Amino acid sequence: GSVVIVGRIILSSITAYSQQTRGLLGCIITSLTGRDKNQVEGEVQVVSTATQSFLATCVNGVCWTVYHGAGSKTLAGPKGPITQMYTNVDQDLVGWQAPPGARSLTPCTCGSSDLYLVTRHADVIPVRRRGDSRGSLLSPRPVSYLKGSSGGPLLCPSGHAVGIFRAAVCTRGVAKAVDFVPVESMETTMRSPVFTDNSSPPAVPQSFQVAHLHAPTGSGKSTKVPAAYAAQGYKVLVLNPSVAATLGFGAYMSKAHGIDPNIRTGVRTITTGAPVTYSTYGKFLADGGCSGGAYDIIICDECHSTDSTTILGIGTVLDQAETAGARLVVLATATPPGSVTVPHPNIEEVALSNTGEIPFYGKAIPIEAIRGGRHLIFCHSKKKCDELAAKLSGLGINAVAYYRGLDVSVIPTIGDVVVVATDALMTGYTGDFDSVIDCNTCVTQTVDFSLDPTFTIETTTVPQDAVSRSQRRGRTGRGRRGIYRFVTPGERPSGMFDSSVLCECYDAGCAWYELTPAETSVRLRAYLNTPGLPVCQDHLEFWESVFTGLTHIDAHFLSQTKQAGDNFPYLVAYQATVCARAQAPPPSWDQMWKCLIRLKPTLHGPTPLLYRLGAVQNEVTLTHPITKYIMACMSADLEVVT
Amino acid sequence: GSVVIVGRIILSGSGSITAYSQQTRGLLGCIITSLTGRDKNQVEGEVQVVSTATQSFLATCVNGVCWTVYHGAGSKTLAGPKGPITQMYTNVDQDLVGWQAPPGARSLTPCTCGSSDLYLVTRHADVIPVRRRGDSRGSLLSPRPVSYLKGSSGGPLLCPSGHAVGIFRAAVCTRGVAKAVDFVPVESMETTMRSPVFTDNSSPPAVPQSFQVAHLHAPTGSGKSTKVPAAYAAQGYKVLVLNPSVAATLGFGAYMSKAHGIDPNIRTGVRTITTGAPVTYSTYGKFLADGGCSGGAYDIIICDECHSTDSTTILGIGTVLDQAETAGARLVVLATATPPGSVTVPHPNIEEVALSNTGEIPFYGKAIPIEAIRGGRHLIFCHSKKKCDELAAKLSGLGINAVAYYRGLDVSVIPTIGDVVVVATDALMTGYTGDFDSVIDCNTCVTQTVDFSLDPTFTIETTTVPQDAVSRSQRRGRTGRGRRGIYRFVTPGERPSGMFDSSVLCECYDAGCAWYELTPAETSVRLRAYLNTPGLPVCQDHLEFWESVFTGLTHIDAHFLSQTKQAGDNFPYLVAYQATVCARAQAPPPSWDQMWKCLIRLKPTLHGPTPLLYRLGAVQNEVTLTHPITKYIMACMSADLEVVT
Ligand SMILES: CC[C@@H]([NH2+][C@@H](C)CC(=O)NCC[NH3+])c1ccc(Cl)c(Oc2ccccc2)c1F
Ligand SMILES: CC[C@@H]([NH2+][C@@H](C)CC(=O)NCC[NH3+])c1ccc(Cl)c(Oc2ccccc2)c1F
Repeated sequence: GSVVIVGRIILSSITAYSQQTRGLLGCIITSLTGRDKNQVEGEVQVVSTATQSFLATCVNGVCWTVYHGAGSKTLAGPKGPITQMYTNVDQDLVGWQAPPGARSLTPCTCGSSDLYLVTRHADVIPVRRRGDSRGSLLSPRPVSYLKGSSGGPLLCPSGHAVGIFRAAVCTRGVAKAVDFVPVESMETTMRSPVFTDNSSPPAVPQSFQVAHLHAPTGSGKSTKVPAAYAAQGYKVLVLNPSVAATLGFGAYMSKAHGIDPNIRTGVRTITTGAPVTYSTYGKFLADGGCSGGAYDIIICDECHSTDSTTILGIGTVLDQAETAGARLVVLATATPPGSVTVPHPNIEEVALSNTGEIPFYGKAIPIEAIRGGRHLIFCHSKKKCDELAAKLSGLGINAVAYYRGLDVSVIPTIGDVVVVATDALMTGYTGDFDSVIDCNTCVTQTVDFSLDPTFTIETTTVPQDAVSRSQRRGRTGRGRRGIYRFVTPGERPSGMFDSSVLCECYDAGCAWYELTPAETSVRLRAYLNTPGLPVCQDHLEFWESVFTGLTHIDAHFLSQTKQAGDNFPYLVAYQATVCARAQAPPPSWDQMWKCLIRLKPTLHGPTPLLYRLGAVQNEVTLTHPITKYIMACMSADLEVVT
Repeated sequence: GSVVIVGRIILSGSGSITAYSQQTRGLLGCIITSLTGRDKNQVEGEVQVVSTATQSFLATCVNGVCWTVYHGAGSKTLAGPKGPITQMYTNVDQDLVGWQAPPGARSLTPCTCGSSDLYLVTRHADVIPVRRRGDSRGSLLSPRPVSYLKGSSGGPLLCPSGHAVGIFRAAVCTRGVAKAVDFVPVESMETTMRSPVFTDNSSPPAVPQSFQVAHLHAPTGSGKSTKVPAAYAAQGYKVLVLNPSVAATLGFGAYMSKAHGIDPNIRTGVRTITTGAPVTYSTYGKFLADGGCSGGAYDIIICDECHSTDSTTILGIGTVLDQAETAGARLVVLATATPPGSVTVPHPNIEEVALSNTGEIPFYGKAIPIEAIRGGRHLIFCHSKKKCDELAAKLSGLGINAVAYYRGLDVSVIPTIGDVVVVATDALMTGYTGDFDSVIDCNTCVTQTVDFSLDPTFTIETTTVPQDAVSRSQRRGRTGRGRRGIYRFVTPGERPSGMFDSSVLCECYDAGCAWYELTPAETSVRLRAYLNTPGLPVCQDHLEFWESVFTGLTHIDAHFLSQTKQAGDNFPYLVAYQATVCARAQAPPPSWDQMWKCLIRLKPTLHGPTPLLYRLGAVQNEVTLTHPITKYIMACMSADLEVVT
């Protein structure tokens, strides 16, 4: 679907009123055709996707809005879908060429500090500017008041535009200030390349640089280019999110480039003396980051990956590499932020229909599509993998489930098979398939600052984004002609990640890498300070403050949550430690709390609840000092998108 | 709009009960089908996935009827092969509606085992074990977060043989965790099917020999509050007529003394009169203030506008129903033009016209042209006091006599008489009795809703929402009275009538404590009688919860409470009680919103965090949760709470 104009905010000796020009049906049809002929009028449009409504503001002949609302979508237009003229993920800013009829606001120059924000309800909220991109509300408002107003203008008294509203800054759910994208970031954006060539690995600079490398897998970004640098005499570390991929580089590089490299993973180390080393991010973090003077070049492969181990790992590289004598960090990926999936010449993509014997996410798979050959079906959950593999086995189709916690030997590697997998596949197993059948959904964790009493870390199912679709689809088509079958053409915006992943970084710092909360922050700051990598909200101080108060964890409980391999081992074992020491029960008896089972006979009363990591079945008390500490941390300024 | 079938859940016909879903329609297909009401797709399966524009849920075919919940479907039609299918059954009381199953659908059939091992089928085609605990209740073997069950109301509960025991309607939650399920029992369905599809309530009942409650569903103008009390009194009975509105109460009395001969007793705050006549007109408020039913005083009590869901009406009606028999009454009449499940139908005297984007006056994303309102007398419903002042101002700039009216302002600012454009909230309807040349309707209203947010306790939120069939009918009713009338509207959307939020129950306890010297237990008796009475508006049974909350709110500061009562805002007791806890701790209120104005004079002595009891608005100050009352209300949140799914 295209983004679709559904109304406009008409400005005036500053007043505002709204007009709605389209209902739900109009909006849906136009989104799908991308053809919109209605008259366009005004500086501020009210726009909508199928999932969301927000604002867009025309400036210098460009219709600007927020990346978090529009992603990389086309805008419905009179001559059809209008491709974005500008996509600046780093600034949460996108732009379309304004169609005829749209009027622009002119940049505010005088440089006033009394500002006015125009909401989707056509209120005019006075704001006092502070920095380049922040303004304090004269009258604090509940945050819900600003939702749907992303993209709306911040105006000076003359009525010229300072920027566009992008996010509220909250204290316990009350918007005290607002974050905006200034008009100078728009101008900068208007002068950036039509297409920057990033497909060429850079030459080694005289002094430290950070370079991007955008190219497909099979391009040789992780094999050909390290070899080339090695031939020139450089030492080079290659970092990858997958244990299986990393191990795979050793036999491949020996055979293909006559280099038997150093290989480093949690489960296996090989030191050959070679000038090229492949390592996982996790093992790099375990080894303590950059070895003094060891490498000239660090290639951060699959740098689009937004698991916490990758984020902290790259952040560590960016904080440590220059000081460690390296000359060149390369952030390499085939799918950078803002990317969209395009047709692949070697992959035929066919939508599932309802015809077929095997039900699948509301559609159907014909048995003939999978009866023989080697096929991969991506499901969002363990449980769905188990049920579908059972169904297929019951029909006598050779089928196996793969997900985190299973050994990869469940395979086979050769012969007919239907592999029914989660995304754990993309790191546990390197092979390709004759076809991929994709549910087009995934599980992700999201933080909710729920104040009940503190925060909640929630597991949710969401539509895949352009990175998930392209990486799932890419398990077919490499050196064979492939087929990609799908439930829905949907595709969320690529390149953004949740604050709960930042929380996981501090968790893993504490649990695995002996990092103090403050050292994790330094490394993440270096990542946050780096354009062209995936984007998140700036919640470093908030999470640092939470983990800073979590002292004297019980070593034993921690070792058990680590061994068990589930998410947030530090927060889980830290809750367990509070419970055990207060002689009180855990929030429930789900397997998350199993390190406490031996104490079940003696644990009683309400749970000293710190935070919510699942269902809370027991009664809760709020009297524990740590709970009070974590509640005070909730008063921190928090960016939240509107 | 029609309900639309967008998928189905297929159940295994052998072995252990399993299921899978099939999606049959996209979003675009769903909206088009809901607009036309014409659904070509053949149906299959017994469990359908259904959707309106605002939500998705399930319906289960049992015995040739496709059943679902009223909280999901309201009174809507079902998109069908030959056009919209009207509901055969609309059982608001049971949260059960039914449409005749169209060709294609199979039906499940009721169980015969009587087994207590049940299986709930969800919209994601999970099959969840449940242990039957009573007629309409089952316990989950594995408690689940409540969000897991949302969108699954209308789903079947199955016995092990795959037959139907009932349909799922609500989760019973404990602090956000579903532990049990509430369902409509299959025997309720069977009874319904063996009973009349149409029942007569169009005429006032004969006075029975012994106590009865009867419904009177009759249009306005049929003289529910004039003709029918008069007719009964003409037979020699004593009649009490209760109405929410002072203005209507006084208007009816005056009308009777002029047109029906009799000078009746009048009972209101502003005007009370004892003539000794056998007809008495009173507000529900004055009735409660007098202490309810005065023994042996009336033979018949007409509870008029009994569709109203303000808390005074509910508490008043509950009182009459708890007390009338004992006080010696023969008949209670529950009278309304718009009973629950009713729908707005066309009216001959009133021409209805969509508002467009053409016109000089912006209005709720559309426009009013000055042509439409420059001559004559018109009424424009706005949702908020704020927008009434900004439209009246924007209208009076263009040489238009525009008077805004809302709660707080006084009637008699409304020209009688002259050319005029009253711009008003729904306060207009309890305040003023006059009609207009036209009505322009924003089709939205402001309501209160409770969220069991546990942050730390509950939140009462003020939200703007689309109007219901009652609000539409009543706003439109201010024109076309015995003459030509025009009704202009921003939107044709009309949400389901006759339901009310748990926040109103809260408000009943608040009002009992604030105004009528009722203990929470006493209020519970009156509300129970209301909840036990079919055909009246419906709500969730949160009575033990709310009674438990107010039971701990003891020793309120009387001065604060007298100030919040006189100020006239909602929840005077909960506001004054938070204010009380604040002052006694010398702590500030949660914010300096007008809500907390009774504390402004103390501003210079109040310091530290607010001992927060609950959320009634934005909380700007730091908070502490150590107050014993906060701890008490937190304990109360452990109550078993029905929440719909
Ligand atoms: C404009 C601010 C920016 N966040 C900064 C912390 C920079 C950053 O993301 N650094 C990471 C390294 N490249 C930002 C940019 C884009 C978006 Cl979409 C932002 O908002 C969200 C919102 C929700 C989830 C993720 C990002 C954003 F804050
Ligand atoms: C089936 C339960 C029923 N509630 C009972 C307390 C009966 C009742 O409402 N009595 C009031 C006087 N007649 C019930 C019926 C219909 C609906 Cl829609 C129910 O659920 C809601 C949900 C949200 C808001 C209002 C009603 C409901 F519980």
